[PDB]
Amino acid sequence: IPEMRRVQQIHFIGIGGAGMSGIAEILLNEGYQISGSDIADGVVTQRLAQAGAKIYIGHAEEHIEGASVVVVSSAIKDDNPELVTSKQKRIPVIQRAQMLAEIMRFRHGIAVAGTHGKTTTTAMISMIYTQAKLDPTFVNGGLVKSAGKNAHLGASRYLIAEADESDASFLHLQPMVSVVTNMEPDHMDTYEGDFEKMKATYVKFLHNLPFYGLAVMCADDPVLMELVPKVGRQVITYGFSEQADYRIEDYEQTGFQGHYTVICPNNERINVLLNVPGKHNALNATAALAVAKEEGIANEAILEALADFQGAGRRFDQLGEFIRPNGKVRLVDDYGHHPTEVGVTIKAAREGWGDKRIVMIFQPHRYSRTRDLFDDFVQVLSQVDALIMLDVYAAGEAPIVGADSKSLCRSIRNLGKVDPILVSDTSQLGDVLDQIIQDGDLILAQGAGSVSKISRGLAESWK
Ligand SMILES: C=C(O[C@H]1[C@H](O)[C@@H](CO)O[C@H](OP(=O)(O)OP(=O)(O)OC[C@H]2O[C@@H](n3ccc(=O)[nH]c3=O)[C@H](O)[C@@H]2O)[C@@H]1NC(C)=O)C(=O)O
Ligand SMILES: [Mg+2]
Ligand SMILES: [Mg+2]
Repeated sequence: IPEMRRVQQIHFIGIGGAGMSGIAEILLNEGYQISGSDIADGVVTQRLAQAGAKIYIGHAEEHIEGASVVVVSSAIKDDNPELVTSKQKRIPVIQRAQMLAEIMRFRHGIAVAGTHGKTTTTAMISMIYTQAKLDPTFVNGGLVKSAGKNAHLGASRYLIAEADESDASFLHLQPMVSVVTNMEPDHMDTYEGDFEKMKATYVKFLHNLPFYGLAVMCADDPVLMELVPKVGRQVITYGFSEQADYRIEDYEQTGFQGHYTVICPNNERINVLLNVPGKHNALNATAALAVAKEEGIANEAILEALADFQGAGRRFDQLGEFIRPNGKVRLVDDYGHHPTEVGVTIKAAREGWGDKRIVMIFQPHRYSRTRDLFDDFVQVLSQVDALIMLDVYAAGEAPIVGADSKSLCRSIRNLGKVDPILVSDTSQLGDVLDQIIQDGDLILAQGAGSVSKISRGLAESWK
């Protein structure tokens, strides 16, 4: 891995970002001087600063002093003072994915793309390669829990990276192996409502593979299977489908572990214990197993990693067990924010929780999304046994009338399967929970916004 010519200091605008911070950590550990700004100081920025990155909170033209190159998050606005000034001083300004691509350039890149499951799959592959003693570099879009970080620099040529389709930015990447987990409507503003344009973009992405490259694609996704003829690279499939190259059979969930068999292309049978719940994770783990098997990694390494898998951050993220005045409860944090993904989480919980109650704390992310998927939210949220609603996490959006938490609560109440409690002052969340808790409750803190931080504050106080 060569040093980049004349690159002394790399400045990140929005350095606390999930993807931004991983790249900064890689480059810091490679020996580059790292600076960055963010509007918020948290665990991520504190870790980077402690490691030796120069972090500023707030944006100012002075923050870019000394930068050889500026890396910008998609979250950053065009009026940002650091961004405007960087261009004025003729300092290269590049997107996050272009810098990830440079990390990938001289590495054996395994890019994990798809709508859902990318963070878990990337973590799984990372852990398999680690267990195989291959000492991979990885850059994930969320925590690899066993690592306690989103990214890690290994001494090998291997790179496992989550590949973001959301701005077509994964087109910068030049991988050796590309996983596509699935394809569903998301980030449609970048694709202008056109599902076909997204389809074309994924095909374009797979065309970045070398002629000898490998695409590992989910056999259970009809859209992905229709795209196989257009790939023009070797395609290996995985899933429950009888036509899958790596076929999952005999799946059972016991508690929060999965048990199943994978039948490989040469009919080799592999009995898997997977340390995370749900058929959806069996799929993610079979993408990971397929990648590893195709790379030549021994079953021992694959099985050990999957059996010990500690999960990805906020993906059915077990926060612990707590004795409360009204019962012993289990708290779990999950990122799921689309109705189908919230449904998957509820299913995984149900299949591990027997006859005990599932209590959900749900925070809708965006008024726009709440508006657009309102009825679907009403239906999926109505599946839980007790429901606490938090106010919509606006993420910069102006309120939309009829698309707030009060409106969701009304509609759910009126459906009559569950009677939701709206909690606006989240300092009261623990008290509301304490009032309604029963022994053996599973409490699912659900959503993409501040709900995770709120749930961890709750956990901490309950310790
Ligand atoms: C788009 C997704 O989310 C992720 C994706 O998972 C990962 C990995 O691929 O790369 C991107 O993270 P990222 O590291 O660029 O940024 P995010 O994790 O969204 O956070 C943005 C960061 O910018 C900061 N920020 C935002 C606005 C601002 O004016 N100033 C500022 O400093 C925020 O405080 C935050 O710390 C994607 N986010 C965006 C906005 O592009 C997705 O997965 O669908
Ligand atoms: Mg996404
Ligand atoms: Mg019910």
